[PDB]
Amino acid sequence: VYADSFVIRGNEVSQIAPGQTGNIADYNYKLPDDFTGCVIAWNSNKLDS
Amino acid sequence: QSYGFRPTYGVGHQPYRVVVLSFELLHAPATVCGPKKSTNLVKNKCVNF
Repeated sequence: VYADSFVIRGNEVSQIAPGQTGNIADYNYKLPDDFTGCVIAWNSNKLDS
Repeated sequence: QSYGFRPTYGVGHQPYRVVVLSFELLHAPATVCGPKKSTNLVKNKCVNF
């Protein structure tokens, strides 16, 4: 099992997915099209403000 | 959930149109038959029916 954690903006929460294109999904973090597993995302505006 | 397809997807992810044929050949009246010409019917003589 591999787990990776980070923080991203609101408009890019759905950007990290196979077949997606953009800045974060291509230049910082890209998933392979055959990736198995899934992503967990939740708001942290109270703490990271 | 979404089952989209990309042409850039490699083998194991390309769409595969599949049709299954289910037969029920059993002791019942026949409706679907092949292209076998029907011959005359003979009685009281050994034949390969």
